[PDB]
Amino acid sequence: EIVLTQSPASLAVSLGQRATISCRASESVEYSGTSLMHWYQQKPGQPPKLLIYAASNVESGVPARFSGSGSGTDFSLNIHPVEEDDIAMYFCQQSRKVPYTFGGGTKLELKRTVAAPSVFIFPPSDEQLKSGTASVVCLLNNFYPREAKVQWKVDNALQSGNSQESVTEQDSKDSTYSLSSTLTLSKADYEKHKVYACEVTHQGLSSPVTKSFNR
Amino acid sequence: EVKLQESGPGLVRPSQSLSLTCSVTGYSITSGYYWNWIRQFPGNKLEWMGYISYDGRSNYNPSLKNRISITRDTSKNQFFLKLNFVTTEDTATYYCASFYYYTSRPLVYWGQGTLLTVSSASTKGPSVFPLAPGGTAALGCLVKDYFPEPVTVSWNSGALTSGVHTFPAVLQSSGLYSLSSVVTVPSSSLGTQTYICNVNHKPSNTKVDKKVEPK
Amino acid sequence: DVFCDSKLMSAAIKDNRAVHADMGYWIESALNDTWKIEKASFIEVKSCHWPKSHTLWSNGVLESEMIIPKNFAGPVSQHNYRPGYHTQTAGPWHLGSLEMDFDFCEGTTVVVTEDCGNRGPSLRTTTASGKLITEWCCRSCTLPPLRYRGEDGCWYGMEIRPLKEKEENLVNSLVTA
Repeated sequence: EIVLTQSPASLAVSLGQRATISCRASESVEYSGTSLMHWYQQKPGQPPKLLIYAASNVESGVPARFSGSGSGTDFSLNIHPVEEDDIAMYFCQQSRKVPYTFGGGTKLELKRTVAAPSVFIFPPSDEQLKSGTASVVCLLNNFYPREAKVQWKVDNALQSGNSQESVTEQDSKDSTYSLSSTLTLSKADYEKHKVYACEVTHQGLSSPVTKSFNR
Repeated sequence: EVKLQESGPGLVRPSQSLSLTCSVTGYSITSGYYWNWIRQFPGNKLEWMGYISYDGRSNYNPSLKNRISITRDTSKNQFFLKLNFVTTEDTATYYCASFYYYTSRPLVYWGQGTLLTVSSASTKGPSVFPLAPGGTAALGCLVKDYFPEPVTVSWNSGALTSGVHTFPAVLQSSGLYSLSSVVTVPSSSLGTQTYICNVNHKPSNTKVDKKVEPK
Repeated sequence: DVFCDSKLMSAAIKDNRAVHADMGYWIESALNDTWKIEKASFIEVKSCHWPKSHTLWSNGVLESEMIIPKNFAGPVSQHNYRPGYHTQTAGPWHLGSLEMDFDFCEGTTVVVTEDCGNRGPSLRTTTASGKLITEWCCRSCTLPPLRYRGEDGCWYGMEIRPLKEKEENLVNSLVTA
């Protein structure tokens, strides 16, 4: 299997600027002077759409701001000037050998200034505890960039494997993200401990922020 | 021109077989193109599964060799993907695609894609729990233990939209989905204004209003 | 200019059919209100000249009107004519092995309209990316359209062009003869 490595996994970009995505193959993709590598764009809820075929040929109907280059094992997609319609996922694909394979994908995201999150913690409701489970929620609101770390602490004991995260898409007006993390415990385990804390790590904070409550 | 359309069930039980149909319109499957199946996992990774040629010869990804079969019906201008078994790892969006054999073989045509969820869960309505708290305060509603997707959330029957973040649903170890929707609000209004979340889950006919008060 | 070897060559005409044949050639014409070429098979395309000894209706023939060009073993014959079509100098003869007839290529339409490009080198119905070109035109040709079929698919006569050729930068990905 020819393994395609795309870089970066996420690229922040300003409108009007130049964006370049890379895809590197584990072995040569060339065949009789043609590079068997293609580039696709994918919007949410849509199938991928062919942008570049044979790694420098712009498909008919594709805007002239897209271009492709490279040969051998190294290839590049180029978008200039970047427009709002280009905020999307991008994939590379090789057709030199079966099984055909795709790159891991590159998310073209709109750039903005660093924004620290506002952190809120929510204890489980009395209704849910009556039902017999306990959910603690920590909310990270309106932050940028995407990278953020949430660490749950129960009586200062670090939690592992019992939390789940969900992130919104980039907001249409301020380009920030919001994140939900849910800590799942049994009602009994919840009622046997006192201090529940959510520690948030983000580039926009000069120091990690903890939000906690006592049961 | 050429159009592809996938069809099949959106839900299949673990360890049962899977049968998908791609209907091709505007071109006979007996010339020109190779007809491929490609799936996309929740984390956006794409995996090429296999193809059948315009002469009726199939070729499969080794990762699927012993469980996959791609057939065709030339009188109905369709081809078919069969998985002898599926597990919860096979939950993905399944696309049909084609490439012209006498090219560099890019995937020029794609179907709209069909979502396939592999689960043993039954249809189940959600439980809605409140997420309760100076400055601006955050509140929300936890929509827990429902199947299948999706749920819809609004606030004050749609009159409150600014600052609302409804997160993508997460799949719990129970096989049931859970998500949160949150909204940020002036703390001064925590006494004076009513804040109610409206949750709709149509497969279970669930219409629930939950008032979110601090306690 | 070499003449084609005539040992295996033949020509024959009967009630509604005429055939100029060779080892690798088979050129069939018919009468429907008019004698005109209808189908042609080429195992291998050659560069010799078809001898007039084995040619029907070889008088007063315009080289500009012989569908199969003279330089490609085209019989100098009014049986080698098709109304609305001139000599296929730049057909897909590089295919080596091909079938020529008068029918639509798979999934495409052809309309007669002067709102069309002029004739040029024959084009495949699929671009270099594999996308199918659905709508085609001809300025002054007759239907059904002149069609070639070969290993890499279907091609159209010189007169037949994409209806929307000026759109989407189609010309950059066209496959041509």
